[PDB]
Amino acid sequence: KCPAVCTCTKDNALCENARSIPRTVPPDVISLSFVRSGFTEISEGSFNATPSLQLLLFTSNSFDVISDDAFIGLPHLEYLFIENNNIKSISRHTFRGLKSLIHLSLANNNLQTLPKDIFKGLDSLTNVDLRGNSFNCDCKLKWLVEWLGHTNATVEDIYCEGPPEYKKRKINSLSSKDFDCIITEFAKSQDLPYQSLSIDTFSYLNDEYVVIAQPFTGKCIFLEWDHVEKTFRNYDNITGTSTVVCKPIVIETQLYVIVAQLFGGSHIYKRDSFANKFIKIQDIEILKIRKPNDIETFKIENNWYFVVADSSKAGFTTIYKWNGNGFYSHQSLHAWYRDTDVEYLEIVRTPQTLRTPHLILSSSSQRPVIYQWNKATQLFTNQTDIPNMEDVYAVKHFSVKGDVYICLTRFIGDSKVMKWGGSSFQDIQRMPSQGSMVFQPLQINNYQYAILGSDYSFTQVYNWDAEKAKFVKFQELNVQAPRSFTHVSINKRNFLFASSFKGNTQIYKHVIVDLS
Amino acid sequence: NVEEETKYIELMIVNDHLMFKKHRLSVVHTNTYAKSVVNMADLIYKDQLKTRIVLVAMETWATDNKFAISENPLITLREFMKYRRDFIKEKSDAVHLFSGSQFESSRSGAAYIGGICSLLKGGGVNEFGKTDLMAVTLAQSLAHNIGIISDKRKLASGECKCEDTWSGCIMGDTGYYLPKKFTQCNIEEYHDFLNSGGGACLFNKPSKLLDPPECGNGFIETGEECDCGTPAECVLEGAECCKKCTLTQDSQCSDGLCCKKCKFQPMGTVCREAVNDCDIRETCSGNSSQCAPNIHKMDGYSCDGVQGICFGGRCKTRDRQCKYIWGQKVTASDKYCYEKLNIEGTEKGNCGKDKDTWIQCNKRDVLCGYLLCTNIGNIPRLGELDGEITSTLVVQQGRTLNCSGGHVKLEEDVDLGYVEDGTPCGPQMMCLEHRCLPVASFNFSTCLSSKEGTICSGNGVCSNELKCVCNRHWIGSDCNTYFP
Ligand SMILES: *[C@@H]1O[C@H](CO)[C@@H](O)[C@H](O)[C@H]1NC(C)=O
Ligand SMILES: *[C@@H]1O[C@H](CO)[C@@H](O)[C@H](O)[C@H]1NC(C)=O
Ligand SMILES: *[C@@H]1O[C@H](CO)[C@@H](O)[C@H](O)[C@H]1NC(C)=O
Ligand SMILES: *[C@@H]1O[C@H](CO)[C@@H](O)[C@H](O)[C@H]1NC(C)=O
Ligand SMILES: *[C@@H]1O[C@H](CO)[C@@H](O)[C@H](O)[C@H]1NC(C)=O
Ligand SMILES: *[C@@H]1O[C@H](CO)[C@@H](O)[C@H](O)[C@H]1NC(C)=O
Ligand SMILES: [Ca+2]
Ligand SMILES: [Ca+2]
Ligand SMILES: [Ca+2]
Ligand SMILES: [Ca+2]
Repeated sequence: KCPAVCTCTKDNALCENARSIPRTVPPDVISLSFVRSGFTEISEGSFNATPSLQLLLFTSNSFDVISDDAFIGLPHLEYLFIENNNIKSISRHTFRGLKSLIHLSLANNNLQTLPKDIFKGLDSLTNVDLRGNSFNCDCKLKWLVEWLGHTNATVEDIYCEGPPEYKKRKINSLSSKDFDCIITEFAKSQDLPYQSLSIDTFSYLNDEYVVIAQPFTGKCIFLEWDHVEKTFRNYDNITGTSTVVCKPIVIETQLYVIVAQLFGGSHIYKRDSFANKFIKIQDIEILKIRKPNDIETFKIENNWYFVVADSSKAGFTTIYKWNGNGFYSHQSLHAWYRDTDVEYLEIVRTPQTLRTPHLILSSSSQRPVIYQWNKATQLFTNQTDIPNMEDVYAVKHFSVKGDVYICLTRFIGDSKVMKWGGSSFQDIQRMPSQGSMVFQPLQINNYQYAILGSDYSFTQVYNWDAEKAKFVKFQELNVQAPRSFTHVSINKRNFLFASSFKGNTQIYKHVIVDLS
Repeated sequence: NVEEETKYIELMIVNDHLMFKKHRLSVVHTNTYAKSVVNMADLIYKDQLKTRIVLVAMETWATDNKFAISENPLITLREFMKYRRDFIKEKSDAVHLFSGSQFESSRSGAAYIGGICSLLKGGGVNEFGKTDLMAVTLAQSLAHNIGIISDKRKLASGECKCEDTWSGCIMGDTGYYLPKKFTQCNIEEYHDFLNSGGGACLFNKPSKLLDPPECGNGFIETGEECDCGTPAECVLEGAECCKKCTLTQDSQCSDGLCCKKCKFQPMGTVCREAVNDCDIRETCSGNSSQCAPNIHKMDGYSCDGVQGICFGGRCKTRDRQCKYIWGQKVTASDKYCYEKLNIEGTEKGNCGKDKDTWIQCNKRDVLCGYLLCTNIGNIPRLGELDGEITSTLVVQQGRTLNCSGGHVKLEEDVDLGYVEDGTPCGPQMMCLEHRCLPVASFNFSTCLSSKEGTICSGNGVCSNELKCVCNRHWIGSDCNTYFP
């Protein structure tokens, strides 16, 4: 029955001075105790063929590592005590496989660390005792701070023994602050030989593609993910002359690409599903649209629209509604001005608690104008202009929490962010730059960035500081003549596309070095 | 050759009150801004048209506008030229207005076509923009003054096309990307304007400039004995003559049309030959390095033989008017077509228009009525066609003659398609107000002549200055003294 190396009882057993766990236990034995055993390590997948255990304990042993799934084969296990040993590290999934565990004690073995979510998989837990360990409080203990507040199980208080700046401090008392475990970087991945004016992304049949407008070949370039090597490859082209903006619009699982050209341009294309080739559908009126500088896509109350900015005095900036078979003229705006950019944003306008669709378009040598959507007349009215800001090339918007901000691009002088107040934009941050043709906010994995491009100088990447409530200098990219910046998201992968007017286009990887 | 010669546009800029406010009511900021705009426009004209834009004077209004400014650029142009006629006394080839207001119109400016060096038509109107945009706006307005037109007919044909696809040419619609280059057809139109007798003034070289005088700029200024220009330009001509704008003691002639080997060309040497029937050959004074002021025959001289009369150095005929509006393939209709169609007073021909009424052309005055051209295309060269072209055929002496016309409007106030004033309907008769009137009626001034029944005694020709230009071997006030 019981091996003579270890003391036993009818319903109980106590083992001491053994280098290996006995292979066989009598069927009625339940609880097992190992004291000062010569174990080098726990056996991988140990405690097989001993299902009856309701309790187990180890004391005063020497364990360098406790392997994953060491406790599998114990469906009836409830109390687990591992304490008063010397242990350096244990694996995360060691406790995995026991959902019946009730009480657990890691106390007083002088553990300096624990792997994240070691306690995942035990949903029956009530009491846990970590006391007595020397706990270095760092990124490795951040998950444990998250776990202390979210667990219903009672846990006696434990203290930080390190780093010495935090000493005898309760791990329970810590909060989301006082932790910086994450930094971010943009590293160059691919270099595209062609120069580009604009880059855009779209999702067709749950597949995220990229459209790049190359001005000097007139081509509208399409890039698709390739799993075998680097994902970006060129799958298709649309041919045009002097293509400026290429805007894909997917409507009810049907792809439309609006491409603006400077030579007899402004054509609307659709993707034919069977042939999987782009087919010219409509031609935008050449008298209304002449020198388009921009295209903005937006959807309001289950209706799709797009608007083209005309920088010619003769042409008019025009919004095009979708009747379901195609795009047709809806409203002309800002007659006899030179329109460089159009921007759509939904902002709360006091008194209204609801957000309302708005337009912001930038006229050359003029102040930016804001249009409020009127639901009753289905038109933009109440033209209002951003005060004390002139020669704005473009306006882009981002939101932090509930508030919304805008990045205004001024080619000369300061380009500055502004926050939407009740009736107005208040000045927030002022950064001067030379030759800035783009100021682009980007949000990647809840990280707000602002990239400020420059021709004569370096492109300056900024990060949003929640505590400072302003953008902070972050990184400096080198790109020849940035006209645009686009965030591309593959599955769990993220990229940054940087257009270059006078040079080759840049593709940057989004790299996160992170610990817990 | 007139095309080879360098042409100089003396330009005066008038800044309205809104332009002054845009510059924060600073005289230095306004003057430096305008100077920058004119300098860039000068770069374009120097590169393309072999023409230099010189700023002779500038008038800025610190107080409120003298005349009410208008949203319509054509209306503002009329008021501005009205003001500049009655008020501005400064000498300039062209007077352009910089307006802080933005005109509501397809145009960013308005300028009279071929109006250069007219006191009434010599001006232009330009809306406020950035320095580069203002330079292009000034370039296209001055282009209209020097006779550069859109020429819609050849554009629709495709023969005339700006070969820059990304950015247009100057005369086209201006987007965010600005044009620096003129079309070749624009060049040909400018040269045709020069060859027809337009812009004679442009050949005068500016003596005084608004900017403080600098040596080596190519223009002589008070206190400057000579200017040969840039050292390379100096090496080409006038290197030995002129150094540091100081005449070398040996040689008082540095660089000029009448200047050769650093010595004055003898009197009577011909610097520039006449470009047409109306032009008069200029000759070297012998007292000046520059050639004599460009002059032309006085109004009323016969051009193209019998068919035409000279006005402003330019020949006015119905044929040239037809070829102007409807293109070079057109020719003037036969006189019978005028005679039969105009007397009818219908849409097909008339002496004029009244509200809800058509004016029957009087029997006496016909060739002064509705303009009829043999072969007419659908699209006019300039202006916009109103209505549809009118076509009527008449047969005289067993041969059918096709005679057509159209209503073409440059602006709402002035309507083309009617015979221009001054056309010779009949011998000693000029077309005026759709009527043939004896030349004596308006009493053209003539140059002095000793002999009766001759001009300038018969030894000379009358000029734009009303002075006799004598034939070789004849000299005098009246050209009546024999001096071989
Ligand atoms: C865990 O907490 C939730 C509320 O946060 C409560 O509804 C639930 O009953 C608790 N479960 C246990 C086992 O205490
Ligand atoms: C797409 O266009 C690029 C040049 O912009 C060209 O090199 C490439 O071959 C094209 N791909 C096609 C036509 O599939
Ligand atoms: C703005 O729109 C409101 C209706 O939404 C109207 O009553 C008001 O007169 C408008 N204001 C201007 C300046 O057009
Ligand atoms: C030649 O010109 C000078 C001034 O340029 C003048 O003083 C002189 O009298 C002239 N000689 C003539 C006209 O014979
Ligand atoms: C006569 O004029 C009409 C204008 O409508 C034109 O269509 C036709 O060709 C002309 N016939 C000629 C020039 O013989
Ligand atoms: C025209 O002027 C001349 C003098 O130059 C005069 O004799 C004649 O009467 C004038 N004619 C008219 C109609 O006034
Ligand atoms: Ca946009
Ligand atoms: Ca002149
Ligand atoms: Ca000089
Ligand atoms: Ca002459």
